[PDB]
Order: sequence, then structure tokens, then C-alpha cells
Amino acid sequence: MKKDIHPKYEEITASCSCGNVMKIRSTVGHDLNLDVCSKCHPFFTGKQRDVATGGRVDRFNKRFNIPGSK
Amino acid sequence: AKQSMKAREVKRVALADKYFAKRAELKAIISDVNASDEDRWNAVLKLQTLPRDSSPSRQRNRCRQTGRPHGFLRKFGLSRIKVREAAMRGEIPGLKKASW
Repeated sequence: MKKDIHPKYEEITASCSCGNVMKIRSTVGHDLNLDVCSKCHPFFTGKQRDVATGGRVDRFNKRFNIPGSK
Repeated sequence: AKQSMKAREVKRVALADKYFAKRAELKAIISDVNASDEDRWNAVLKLQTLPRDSSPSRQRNRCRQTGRPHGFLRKFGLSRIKVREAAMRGEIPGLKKASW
């Protein structure tokens, strides 16, 4: 330890945590490396047969719809 | 102006009415939310290929009799200029103008 230009005993050694949350984090990690990816594609037409989450009313084997209801 | 654009258009309108009228809930079965893992499959697109060559979505309700591109009026069977020519000559019932 130097004394002729450095203070003796430091008080910059504080806390057992230095975890960031109120600012920037996980930009390439936060303890050890991360790097994420994104896959979405236009709609979820990823298959020849889908389910519907906005309409769940049962399929009629009819051939008329708007013109079927007079 | 061409006969080829009138010839395409005339055949599309009689078969749009033939083919799509009896295939109007097929539209619901293969696109709309009326299916929910039910069909949604190749077996009904086996049938929607008929209303395709001749269907409302290719029949701009125009040029089935007259050789004027756009401004058509499906209610007269005519276009801008031929509506005016027939009014001039009185060949339309009730044709006057608004004065109010």
C-alpha cells in the first residue's frame, strides 16, 4: 500500500451487491454471457390446419351462409 | 376497348354466379373462424378452385357489353358516356335532373 500520494484505507469497497435493475442490463449479459433470438413470421400459419382464438363457434357442413339465412 | 377484355369479362360473370353461390359457406369453412381445428384442409380447396377462374373477385362488374375502360355503372349495364347518350335521346325511364 502507498502512502506518499494515496490515502490509507479506503471506503470505496461498499456493499455485497452491485446488481443493475433501475438502469441498463442484459445487453450482452448480467453475470455471464447471454444473447437471445426472435422468431415470429407473418401470422401463425405454420401448419396446414389451425385453431382460432377469436371465433370458436362450430363448423357447419353447409354451402350457404349470408344467402343461406333469408 | 378490345373484344378480348369484353370476352374474359362476360364468361367470368355467368360462372361467378354459377360456381360461388353454392360455395359461399366454403369460404367460412376454410378462412373464417367458423372452423377451429375442424376441416381447414386441401379437400375443400379441391372445390374452391372452380370459383377462381370465374368468381366475384375477378369480375369488376364492368365491360360485359360495352367497350369503355372504367366508370362503369352495373345498374344501367353501361358506362359514363353511354348513360349521357341515352338521357339526351330519352331512352331511360324517369330521367330528369335535381332542382331544389
